[PDB]
Amino acid sequence: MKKRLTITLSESVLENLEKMAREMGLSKSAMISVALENYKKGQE
Amino acid sequence: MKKRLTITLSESVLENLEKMAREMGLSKSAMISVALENYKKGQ
Amino acid sequence: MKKRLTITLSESVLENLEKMAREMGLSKSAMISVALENYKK
Amino acid sequence: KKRLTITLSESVLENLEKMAREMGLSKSAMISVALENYKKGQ
Amino acid sequence: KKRLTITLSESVLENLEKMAREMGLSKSAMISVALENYKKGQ
Amino acid sequence: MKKRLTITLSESVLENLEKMAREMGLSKSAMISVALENYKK
Amino acid sequence: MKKRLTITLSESVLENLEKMAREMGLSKSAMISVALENYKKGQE
Amino acid sequence: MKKRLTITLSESVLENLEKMAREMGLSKSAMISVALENYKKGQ
Amino acid sequence: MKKRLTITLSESVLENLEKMAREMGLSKSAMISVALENYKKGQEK
Amino acid sequence: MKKRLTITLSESVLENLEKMAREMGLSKSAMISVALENYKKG
Amino acid sequence: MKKRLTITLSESVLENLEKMAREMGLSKSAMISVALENYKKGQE
Amino acid sequence: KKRLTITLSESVLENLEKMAREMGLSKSAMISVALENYKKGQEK
Amino acid sequence: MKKRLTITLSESVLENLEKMAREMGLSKSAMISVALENYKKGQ
Amino acid sequence: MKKRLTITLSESVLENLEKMAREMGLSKSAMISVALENYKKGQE
Amino acid sequence: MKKRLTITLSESVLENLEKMAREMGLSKSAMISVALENYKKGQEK
Amino acid sequence: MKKRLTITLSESVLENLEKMAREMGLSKSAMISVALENYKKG
Amino acid sequence: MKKRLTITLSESVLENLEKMAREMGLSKSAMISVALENYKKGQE
Amino acid sequence: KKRLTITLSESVLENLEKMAREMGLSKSAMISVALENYKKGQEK
Amino acid sequence: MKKRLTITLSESVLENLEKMAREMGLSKSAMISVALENYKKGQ
Amino acid sequence: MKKRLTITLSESVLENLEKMAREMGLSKSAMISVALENYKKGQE
DNA sequence: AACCGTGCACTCAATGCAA
DNA sequence: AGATTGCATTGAGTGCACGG
DNA sequence: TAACCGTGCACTCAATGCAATC
DNA sequence: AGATTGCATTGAGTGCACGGT
DNA sequence: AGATTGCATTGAGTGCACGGT
DNA sequence: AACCGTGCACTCAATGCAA
DNA sequence: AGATTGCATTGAGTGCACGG
DNA sequence: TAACCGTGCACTCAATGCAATC
DNA sequence: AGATTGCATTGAGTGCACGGT
DNA sequence: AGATTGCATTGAGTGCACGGT
Repeated sequence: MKKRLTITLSESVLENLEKMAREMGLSKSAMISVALENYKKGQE
Repeated sequence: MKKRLTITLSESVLENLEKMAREMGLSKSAMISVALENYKKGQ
Repeated sequence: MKKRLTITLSESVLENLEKMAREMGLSKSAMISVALENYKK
Repeated sequence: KKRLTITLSESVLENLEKMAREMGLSKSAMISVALENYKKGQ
Repeated sequence: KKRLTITLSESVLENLEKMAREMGLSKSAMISVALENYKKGQ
Repeated sequence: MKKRLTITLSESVLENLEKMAREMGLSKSAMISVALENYKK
Repeated sequence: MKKRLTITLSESVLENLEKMAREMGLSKSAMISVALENYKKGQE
Repeated sequence: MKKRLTITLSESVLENLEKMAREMGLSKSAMISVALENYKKGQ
Repeated sequence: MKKRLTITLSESVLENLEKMAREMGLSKSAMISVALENYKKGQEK
Repeated sequence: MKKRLTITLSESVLENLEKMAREMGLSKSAMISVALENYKKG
Repeated sequence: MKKRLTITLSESVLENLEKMAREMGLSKSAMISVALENYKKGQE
Repeated sequence: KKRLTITLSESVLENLEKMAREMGLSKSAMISVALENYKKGQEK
Repeated sequence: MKKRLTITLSESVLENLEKMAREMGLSKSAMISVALENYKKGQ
Repeated sequence: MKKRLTITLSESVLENLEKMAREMGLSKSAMISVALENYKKGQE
Repeated sequence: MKKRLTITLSESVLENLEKMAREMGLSKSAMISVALENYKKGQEK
Repeated sequence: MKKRLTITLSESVLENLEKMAREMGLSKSAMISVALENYKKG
Repeated sequence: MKKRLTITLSESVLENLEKMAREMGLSKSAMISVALENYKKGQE
Repeated sequence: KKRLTITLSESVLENLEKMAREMGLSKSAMISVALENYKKGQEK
Repeated sequence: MKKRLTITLSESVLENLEKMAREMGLSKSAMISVALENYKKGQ
Repeated sequence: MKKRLTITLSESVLENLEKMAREMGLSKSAMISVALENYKKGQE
């Protein structure tokens, strides 16, 4: 299914994330997943 | 700062993350951070 | 541009909503948006 | 009957009013429907 | 918004209120839905 | 016993209704009844 | 599909039909179809 | 009285009617009338 | 076409006929036809 | 009393009547009277 | 199985027969059977 | 003393023979009897 | 066997017999057979 | 002067006649007259 | 485990490093790791 | 000036670094400086 | 393909070489190639 | 007059030979030249 | 061929040569080859 | 008393030397002194 | 097409007569 | 002294099967 | 025999097809 | 869109009464 | 017998109940 | 694991000398 | 009266390949 | 040579797993 | 139902400075 | 920047806009 994990981010990055999530209407977890997916997509 | 937080991900994503991080010699957190900054640049 | 609007839902639905959104890591607005788009079949 | 205010992309919104109008439903109803219905898909 | 009054067997009626209640819809809405939906079956 | 009730429908729907009933040789009440029963799937 | 036809009934029968239809929420045509179907069903 | 009126039926029903009437040596109208009275008796 | 024939009935019968047909909204001929079908079918197979 | 009347029957029923009458040894009029009486009690 | 036979009757009886048959809408043969049958039921 | 021919159900016939034999009468007589009796019954 | 035998009767009776026999369309012999069987049945 | 007549009967009937005659102490002729008288009186 | 090593950098470089890492919210080591991967991959296949 | 600093690298990257350095005939520190500079302009 | 060769340098030059290599973080071999290459670009 | 051995890209090597041949110098000399020039360039 | 030949120079010049050659780590011969090629290139 | 020295050059270089010497009307020795002088003055 | 009306034929029932 | 029977006559009781 | 039955003369109204309007 | 009805046709439903059997 | 509506209330959506067909 | 440092070996470049 | 050359000496310029 | 590099001693804080509450 | 966070662990990220080449 | 709500209106369903997180 799906699991959980704990991380650490620079206040700046957290801030920005918090920002991006809020604006895209996503949870922090979501946003991250999206970024991840998108990041990888653009890697191969 | 250096803030902490906990997230929830799809095994798939998680595993891929695990993979990407391992490959680039980065921690999960770092890999996330890159992705993020990266994502933001290029939106 | 992004328009705002006020609506009313049965406590029942609201909750559901609240729940679905929570699970899919979506905001209530997003959740609705999604359901809407999806719903057009 | 709980109230709440949301935000939608004009595109979505218009589509909504459209759908609602066609099915002769209020926007709130239309939503309630879509929501309950989505509950049955993915 | 046209108005009209109808007649239903208690069984049907109750079922209705039920359905409406569950889907958080007015009876009129519930009906509108069923009607539009039926339009898509037989 | 047979209960009565008053409702409101968009001119659009009403007409449709009126039409469907007419075609199936049903009264507006019957038509609804039908759609209702049927609709519970 | 379905066709049309013209008939003649005794005022009494018409009356009653009109009555039965009204009460069952059917058109005269419907009612008749029902009666027919039902009648036949109970014939074989 | 002896009132007239026009109805609409499904080819199937119609044809069956045609059949039932023909069999019982009755006109469509009559066959209808029977059916009706019959139906009413037994509801 | 439609075959015709003439018969005789006890007033009693006749009257009943008149009545039965009247009630079911059928002609005497029809009424007779039904009765007959009905009769046979009830002594059918 | 005992009156007379003229009717019309479809060849099919007529013949059938003819048969029936002949088999039970009755007149067509009698045959019909029977049928009618019987029908009545049916 | 239906069988046949020839008999003799006194004009009077024959006549009466013809008469009763006529009135009751029966064949002479039928009339006789009725009579016979009814006669039989006679006892017991 | 007129003659005539009739048709009867084997059953009927059968019983006729029976009755006749029993009463020591001819079938013709037997019948006559039946008829006469039948008739007598339809009076005051 | 249809045995035969001869008897004697009161003119009165004979006549009556002739009468009844003629009325019921039976031979004197049969008329008699009838009466006899008849008389017997009632013991 | 008290008329004679010759007849024919079924052995059975005859038989029974002689029976009833013997038992009643009546001649065959008498027995018959009785029965006839009796038969008649009834009928009336 | 995680291998360690020490290096030397022109203040210029160093500073930029400090900056780049700071901005992307990564450690100097990470920053370096990325740069390297990035570098190679861009001179990859 | 020109300062020093201690870092940590995953065997995989390290070895890779080692290779790269050797191939281009540079020191690991140089190799890294290059990579960094390059990265910057990327 | 990478090839090898042995050369001779004046202590002075050798030293300087060693020095420039050191400062620029290059191998002597690399340093030389740079030099060579750069030297070449020299004309035109 | 110290000696030492190096490694060069065939390309580099190749051009070295070329330049040397052209300038009538040994590869060692050639290089010396290059180095010295390289250096001179990194001054005031 | 690495042809050989003998020349005569100003003590002054010779010394300078010795100098430059020693500075650039080249043989007098090579030093000379350099200068020559060099002089030529500028026509 | 105006020093002598013996050297070696690549046929090509020599060749060109004789060339330039001939054209400039200078002895090989002279030509060389010129080039050297020239080379130096430049460098400075 | 399924019964009925009747003439051709035959044998026994239905009675008158008398030793 | 009616009743049993053989001798004699012909009408009753039915089959059969062609026409209606 | 006298009483039913079979039909041809005679007439209305039922039994339906059509189709412009609602 | 089925349902109402007037226009139009002819066959169904019976009365009646001379011949027939 | 249900359907159609104007009066009326409160959270378009329904209850009520006098006329209609 | 891919370059570098050097001793064993060889031939020609790099010069001094002088007829 | 520098310059061409043969005669002589040994350090420059490189290969090769075992150890680091 | 003199200048870099490789590491072991030493310490903080990042990088995550857990899980009672919201 | 994921998201917040305090409790708890240890490995990641660097400073520093003696030997080495 | 969006979300949460009390004020306000009219045909529960929405618009508005001052505070919150």
